Amino acid sequence: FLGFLGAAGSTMGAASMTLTVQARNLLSGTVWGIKQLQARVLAVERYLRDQQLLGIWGCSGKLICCTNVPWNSSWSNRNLSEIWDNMTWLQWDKEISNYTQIIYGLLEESQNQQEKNEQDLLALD
Amino acid sequence: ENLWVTVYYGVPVWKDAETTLFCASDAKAYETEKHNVWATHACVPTDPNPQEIHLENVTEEFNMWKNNMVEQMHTDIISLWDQSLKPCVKLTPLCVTLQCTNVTNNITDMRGELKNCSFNMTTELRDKKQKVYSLFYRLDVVQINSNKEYRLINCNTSACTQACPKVSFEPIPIHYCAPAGFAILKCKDKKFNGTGPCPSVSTVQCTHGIKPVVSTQLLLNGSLAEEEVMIRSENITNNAKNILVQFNTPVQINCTRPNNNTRKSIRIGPGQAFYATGDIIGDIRQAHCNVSKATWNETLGKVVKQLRKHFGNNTIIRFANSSGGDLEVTTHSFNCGGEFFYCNTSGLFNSTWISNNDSITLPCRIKQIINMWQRIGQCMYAPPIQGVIRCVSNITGLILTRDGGSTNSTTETFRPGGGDMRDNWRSELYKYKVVKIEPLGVAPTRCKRRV
Amino acid sequence: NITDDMRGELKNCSFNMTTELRDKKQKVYSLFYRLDVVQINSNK
Ligand SMILES: *[C@@H]1O[C@H](CO)[C@@H](O)[C@H](O)[C@H]1NC(C)=O
Ligand SMILES: *[C@@H]1O[C@H](CO)[C@@H](O)[C@H](O)[C@H]1NC(C)=O
Ligand SMILES: *[C@@H]1O[C@H](CO)[C@@H](O)[C@H](O)[C@H]1NC(C)=O
Ligand SMILES: *[C@@H]1O[C@H](CO)[C@@H](O)[C@H](O)[C@H]1NC(C)=O
Ligand SMILES: *[C@@H]1O[C@H](CO)[C@@H](O)[C@H](O)[C@H]1NC(C)=O
Ligand SMILES: *[C@@H]1O[C@H](CO)[C@@H](O)[C@H](O)[C@H]1NC(C)=O
Ligand SMILES: *[C@@H]1O[C@H](CO)[C@@H](O)[C@H](O)[C@H]1NC(C)=O
Ligand SMILES: *[C@@H]1O[C@H](CO)[C@@H](O)[C@H](O)[C@H]1NC(C)=O
Ligand SMILES: *[C@@H]1O[C@H](CO)[C@@H](O)[C@H](O)[C@H]1NC(C)=O
Ligand SMILES: *[C@@H]1O[C@H](CO)[C@@H](O)[C@H](O)[C@H]1NC(C)=O
Ligand SMILES: *[C@@H]1O[C@H](CO)[C@@H](O)[C@H](O)[C@H]1NC(C)=O
Ligand SMILES: *[C@@H]1O[C@H](CO)[C@@H](O)[C@H](O)[C@H]1NC(C)=O
Ligand SMILES: *[C@@H]1O[C@H](CO)[C@@H](O)[C@H](O)[C@H]1NC(C)=O
Ligand SMILES: *[C@@H]1O[C@H](CO)[C@@H](O)[C@H](O)[C@H]1NC(C)=O
Ligand SMILES: *[C@@H]1O[C@H](CO)[C@@H](O)[C@H](O)[C@H]1NC(C)=O
Ligand SMILES: *[C@@H]1O[C@H](CO)[C@@H](O)[C@H](O)[C@H]1NC(C)=O
Ligand SMILES: *[C@@H]1O[C@H](CO)[C@@H](O)[C@H](O)[C@H]1NC(C)=O
Repeated sequence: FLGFLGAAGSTMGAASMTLTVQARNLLSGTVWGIKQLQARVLAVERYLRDQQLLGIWGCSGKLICCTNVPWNSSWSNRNLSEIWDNMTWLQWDKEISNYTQIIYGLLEESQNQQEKNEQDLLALD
Repeated sequence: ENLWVTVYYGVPVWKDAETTLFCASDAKAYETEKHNVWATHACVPTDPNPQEIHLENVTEEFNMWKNNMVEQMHTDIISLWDQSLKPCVKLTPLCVTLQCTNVTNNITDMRGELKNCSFNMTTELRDKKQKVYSLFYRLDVVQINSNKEYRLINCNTSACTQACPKVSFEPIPIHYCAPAGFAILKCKDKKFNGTGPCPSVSTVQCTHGIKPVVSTQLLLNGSLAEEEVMIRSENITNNAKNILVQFNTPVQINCTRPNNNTRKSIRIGPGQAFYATGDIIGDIRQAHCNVSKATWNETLGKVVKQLRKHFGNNTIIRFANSSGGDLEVTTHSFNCGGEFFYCNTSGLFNSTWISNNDSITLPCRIKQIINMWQRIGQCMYAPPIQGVIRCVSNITGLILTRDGGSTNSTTETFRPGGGDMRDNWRSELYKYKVVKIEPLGVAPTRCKRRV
Repeated sequence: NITDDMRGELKNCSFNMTTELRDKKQKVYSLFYRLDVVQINSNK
């Protein structure tokens, strides 16, 4: 067993199999009378915002969710071969961090907003 | 080549952040009926066993001089100290004139240290007064213009509170734990100067037991090193930055107060009492502390050997005593069983080093009206303690400082420093860091969603 | 000083005040306005 954050130095191919371990550790349960009462509310609000963002897309209750947005805005300039076997998740965030605000909007307009409209007009008949 | 955006949730990514930590206390002494100035009823019990997780291929950057944990610990300790003195007696009616005279009797030569003072004090009934006497140290009374007229030293700054007699000043270990969504990183590199990349990064659930020991010019009951004596500073070139030393092996120090005291209770109102020293039975002798000469010499030699590397190779290392200032910054101030000591550390830092069962008795002084945390307007009047007190401790560190050098070489003189309590806890919260877990990420796979 | 048109409105009041020491008292004075004092039943 690797435990919490066990696959931090492992490659992407071995770190994607332990998402459940870090998924459950984001929600656990006057000095020291108002510290906890303000920390736990923030811990709940940080989780709720992420779960709402993951779900205004098409990915509601799945840990791995792959969509139909082309790989144009996020310029990795690197092929799948040396990404999932020669890089870790910490190095990935260093490369794609500027393009994580123009890729979070292509998942909300080009996907699951338009997509939810032809389905509403196809179950009409 | 048919690559599409894929969303992953729960990826191991962290970023630096600041949060508020809470307690974790051992249950061995948690259930006892002894009150401490550092509260335990508001701290949750600790886990039965810690959970240590080792991280491979992870290289993080630490910085001991820009850590928020030290500031949070300082704020919590100050708040606990302020809260511990609320519910009980305030010594407002003690600002009266005094008729003080010399104690004499048995004086080994402490010639004028103790004074025999008499004054008028109120009683339980509002319209009656009583005449009592008490013994005061010379550091607490100030003459105002043989029975002369004296007054307390705090009677023109602030009327203060008497120390609650039901609480204790004994430090106890305290664990700090991060909230959900936050992790604590522990650097396990033995030879780490506190600043820079750490090869051995390890996820730790919380921290270990950190005792809030208050002392100046020395570190008492700290954490020892593992390989060699470690010297850590923020800027070794700058002479305005304190230098922290960590000892490989601890030297032993013994302190005692030879006088046998006697505490008497005086009622100054309805339900309020004042504790005074009535008589001293036996002989009157000075309080002192001792350090073994050979062990201290070996420790100082190791400190010099490990200090030579940073500065030069032929320069001489000289140790001198303090320069000047208040009594709290020029003396080794600590607490031994409830009595506050101010020892003279001048025979310790007195040597000159060349590149080519004796004991050291340190005289000490005791004060009852103190003013700590570098604040103005609040006291903590420690009542007298009956009997003879003794303490055995460990010296596991130093807080040195450097003077303005001349001729750029050929001499370096180091003298003890202190004054700030953040340097006491910077020496223990140096291997810890707080990070915030970010679990959402995007990566390119070859999925296309079914339409 | 002058007291040309501003009639009696400032009062030169002397009283006994406490000091830092509990068993001693002072004797000070102050200038109080007429709108903050009331008689109770020269020097009145
Ligand atoms: C850590 O780095 C070494 C050196 O390249 C490598 O052999 C090892 O596989 C790495 N660890 C993991 C878990 O991949
Ligand atoms: C696609 O890539 C081009 C290349 O510069 C860029 O100009 C364009 O804005 C990208 N499309 C979106 C929706 O960001
Ligand atoms: C795919 O990525 C590799 C790098 O591993 C690169 O050598 C190759 O040219 C790329 N192919 C294309 C079509 O860009
Ligand atoms: C994204 O923006 C930041 C801020 O301007 C900039 O420092 C960074 O270099 C940008 N990203 C890239 C890949 O240039
Ligand atoms: C202090 O003076 C009182 C008399 O006011 C005397 O009874 C007492 O013995 C004196 N104490 C000492 C230690 O000399
Ligand atoms: C206490 O008050 C009495 C008068 O009631 C006075 O004679 C005596 O000197 C006072 N004692 C002092 C000031 O120590
Ligand atoms: C601490 O050690 C690092 C080596 O990793 C070094 O770069 C840094 O200058 C050292 N700090 C001081 C104050 O000498
Ligand atoms: C360290 O001290 C030197 C000498 O006073 C100074 O020039 C420098 O700016 C300081 N800070 C550093 C190196 O970060
Ligand atoms: C100190 O005095 C008490 C009586 O008040 C006595 O019981 C005790 O033995 C004395 N201590 C010494 C070391 O003589
Ligand atoms: C302190 O006392 C212990 C006995 O409790 C003794 O073994 C030790 O040598 C003493 N230390 C010094 C410096 O005398
Ligand atoms: C000092 O000189 C000794 C030899 O006498 C050498 O081993 C050591 O590395 C030198 N230290 C320096 C240059 O910092
Ligand atoms: C330091 O030692 C000198 C003697 O050279 C002495 O005059 C001075 O008072 C001492 N200072 C302290 C704080 O002990
Ligand atoms: C400490 O000792 C020195 C000389 O041993 C003396 O000058 C000084 O007054 C003493 N006290 C303090 C507080 O430095
Ligand atoms: C240092 O030790 C020497 C030798 O015992 C002594 O003469 C000198 O006074 C000491 N220094 C101080 C500041 O006491
Ligand atoms: C012991 O201390 C003295 C300082 O008075 C020093 O000169 C001497 O070299 C020390 N002894 C050893 C073995 O280091
Ligand atoms: C002092 O250090 C020794 C190890 O040299 C240790 O056994 C002892 O418990 C320590 N005393 C404390 C922490 O009070
Ligand atoms: C102040 O008190 C004295 C007696 O202590 C009295 O003679 C005097 O009249 C008082 N002053 C007033 C009431 O203004």
